[PDB]
Amino acid sequence: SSLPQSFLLKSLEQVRKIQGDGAALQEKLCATYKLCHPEELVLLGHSLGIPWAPLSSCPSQALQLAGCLSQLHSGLFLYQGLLQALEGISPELGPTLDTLQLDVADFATTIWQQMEELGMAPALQPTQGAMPAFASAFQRRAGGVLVASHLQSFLEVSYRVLRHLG
Repeated sequence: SSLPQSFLLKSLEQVRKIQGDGAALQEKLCATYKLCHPEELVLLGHSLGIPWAPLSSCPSQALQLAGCLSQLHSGLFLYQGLLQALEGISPELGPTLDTLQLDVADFATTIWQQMEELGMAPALQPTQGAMPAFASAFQRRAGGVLVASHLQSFLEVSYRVLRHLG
């Protein structure tokens, strides 16, 4: 209710596309490798050490709409980095990961353009970051399960946030 329809309608459709891409990934990981349960990969997740992206309530404000979207953008950035570090997982899964990355990037672009319009502090000079390490094919594959399930949760919440700011 606070953002232009061009942004609202596009941004929701972009989320749904990424959710569908992500579901495809999840389904292929389960069917190919029998990795079907993120909750069975707790000890692996502990070893990987990944800081999953937070979201948190924001008012439909003049002076913090941009800050609400900035959290979404910062989470998308974290997820894009995780998707990148997977390096396609396997030749079977590569094209599905490529599609998911492209769709994530398209969404992030839309978010960033809206943050500019709303009035955001400029980004600081960038720096290289660190990545998760997958010590094996199995860790890449199980890491893919974890990344995807947390990305799904971040998307479900993002969709709600966008409807709430709409």
